[PDB]
Amino acid sequence: QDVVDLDFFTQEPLHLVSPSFLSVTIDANLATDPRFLILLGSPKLRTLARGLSPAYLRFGGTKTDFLIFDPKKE
Amino acid sequence: KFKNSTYSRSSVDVLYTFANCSGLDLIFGLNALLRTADLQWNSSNAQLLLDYCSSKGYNISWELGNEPNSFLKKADIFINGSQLGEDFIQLHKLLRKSTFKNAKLYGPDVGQPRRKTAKMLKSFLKAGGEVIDSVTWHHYYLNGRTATREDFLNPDVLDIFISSVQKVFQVVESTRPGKKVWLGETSSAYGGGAPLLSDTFAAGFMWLDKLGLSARMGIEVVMRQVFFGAGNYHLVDENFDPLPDYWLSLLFKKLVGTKVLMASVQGSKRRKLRVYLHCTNTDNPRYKEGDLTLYAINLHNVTKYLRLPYPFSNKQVDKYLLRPLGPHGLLSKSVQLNGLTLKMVDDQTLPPLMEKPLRPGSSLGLPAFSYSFFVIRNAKVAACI
Ligand SMILES: CC(=O)N[C@H]1[C@@H](O[C@H]2[C@H](O)[C@@H](O)[C@H](Oc3ccc([N+](=O)[O-])cc3)O[C@@H]2C(=O)O)O[C@H](CO)[C@@H](O[C@@H]2O[C@H](C(=O)O)[C@@H](O[C@H]3O[C@H](CO)[C@@H](O)[C@H](O)[C@H]3NC(C)=O)[C@H](O)[C@H]2O)[C@@H]1O
Ligand SMILES: *[C@@H]1O[C@H](CO)[C@@H](O)[C@H](O)[C@H]1NC(C)=O
Ligand SMILES: *[C@@H]1O[C@H](CO)[C@@H](O)[C@H](O)[C@H]1NC(C)=O
Ligand SMILES: *[C@@H]1O[C@H](CO)[C@@H](O)[C@H](O)[C@H]1NC(C)=O
Ligand SMILES: *[C@@H]1O[C@H](CO)[C@@H](O)[C@H](O)[C@H]1NC(C)=O
Ligand SMILES: [Cl-]
Ligand SMILES: [Cl-]
Ligand SMILES: [Cl-]
Ligand SMILES: [Cl-]
Repeated sequence: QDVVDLDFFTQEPLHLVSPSFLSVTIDANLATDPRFLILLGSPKLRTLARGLSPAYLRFGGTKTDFLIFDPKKE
Repeated sequence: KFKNSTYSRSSVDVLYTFANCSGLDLIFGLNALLRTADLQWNSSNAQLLLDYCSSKGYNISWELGNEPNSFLKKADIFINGSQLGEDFIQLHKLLRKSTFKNAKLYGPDVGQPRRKTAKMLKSFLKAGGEVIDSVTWHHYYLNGRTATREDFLNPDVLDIFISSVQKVFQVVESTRPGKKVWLGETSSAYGGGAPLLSDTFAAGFMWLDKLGLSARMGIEVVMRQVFFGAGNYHLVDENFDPLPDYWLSLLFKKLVGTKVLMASVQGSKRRKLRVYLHCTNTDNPRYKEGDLTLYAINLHNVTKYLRLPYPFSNKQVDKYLLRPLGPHGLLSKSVQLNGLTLKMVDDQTLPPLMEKPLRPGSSLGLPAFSYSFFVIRNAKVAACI
């Protein structure tokens, strides 16, 4: 048969995860895309991102260590 | 291969407003390869950014470096873990002098704990561990270029994640006992993902299992590579349409609580039927304090029927079963919840996530190659109140 019995431990929490346990990234690479403003300004995209709140958005990746802030750039 | 690029205040603003407008908390990774003559971190560029972000009122958390374990390969510079820890101390001093003096700092964003990485992580934590708020490391199961369909369905592949997690905790417990451990960047497969796999229903076994194990084993936050962008492990495609992993992620967010419990299967093969149990998310308006959320993966090629233990056997259960929309089966980019295709109502509106109430006392049906959440209503679990 294909019937299976589950056992549950429910006496106490074994761990506590963050409310932001399921979080997401944007790769540093994306800041090299000429359309970065259009992309992250997307209302459709922001609606989808709001669905996963609360969460961290981590901006990083290999390009983290190949990106330099330039306050003169436009 | 890797050349330096610049980014502007505009870019910083685009990123922050995206996070802020979306109710997300931005973590920004700083460039760790800016170095003085004697291999100390040169903080001058980061100081520029910190000042600018301070000036706009941006509440941001920080990292420094990505996979420092492979700096020698990427840029012919070797930074040992001791030095990196000192670099983090110097960043922490800059943050303490800034407008957000309590800003958080995470690192070192090492890869999975192979010998040399584990060594770098240990020496890093000895040196710089006092100043980080959480330890971050990264994980991918496979190279996207070679990964197979079978790999995405293989419990032996899924199980490798367990020893990575144990090894990271071994390092952390030997150096900074109790420091929180985060998966800082993680997905199915690197090289941008496995073509035709990482963006499909089949990707969900790896994603849900990783979440389940991470929660079970003590990882506090898991950061999915990637919400949106290049490759195909994205949650949201090039047309701003959600992929199956987005919908799985949304359901997880809505149903699964912060308090982690345990489930296991009697007879105890514990390979192809994978089960996880948390208290139900109390933010969900449908449910109440005490309720349980079970989630389960069936990697068998036949349906399995799960029986709940006493005292939960006769409770009302709400089923949230995900299956692919045809004709592409597990390689589909569309998913159904309890037989209803998941799709946006419009550009501003997520659809409702409609449960299927089961007959009280019934066994929980889990089709072949599927995953499901089950909310046990009126469970009245004291641990969850
Ligand atoms: C979202 C994003 O931009 N992702 C990038 C980025 O992903 C990498 C992360 O930044 C890293 O932190 C992480 O690092 C590691 C390190 C070690 C391990 N490990 O287990 O030992 C794992 C992970 O790796 C991430 C990763 O996914 O590898 O950077 C990678 C590497 O540059 C990007 O991968 C590229 O993706 C391209 C793509 O657009 O899909 C892909 O491009 C080729 O194929 C496409 C087909 O669609 C063509 O259109 C392109 O023209 C073609 N050629 C070129 C030159 O682009 C490319 O092969 C792949 O390297 C990833 O997208
Ligand atoms: C990146 O920038 C630093 C300092 O500006 C420099 O030392 C390094 O050689 C640059 N790397 C590449 C790959 O151009
Ligand atoms: C740090 O980098 C900048 C280059 O942008 C340079 O002008 C400065 O002198 C460097 N500091 C040290 C201590 O090398
Ligand atoms: C680590 O790196 C620094 C900078 O190169 C060096 O001075 C120091 O001796 C190194 N430490 C170890 C333990 O090798
Ligand atoms: C399940 O797989 C086995 C062989 O690995 C096969 O013989 C059996 O017929 C399969 N069942 C289904 C329903 O596909
Ligand atoms: Cl918006
Ligand atoms: Cl890795
Ligand atoms: Cl090292
Ligand atoms: Cl089997």
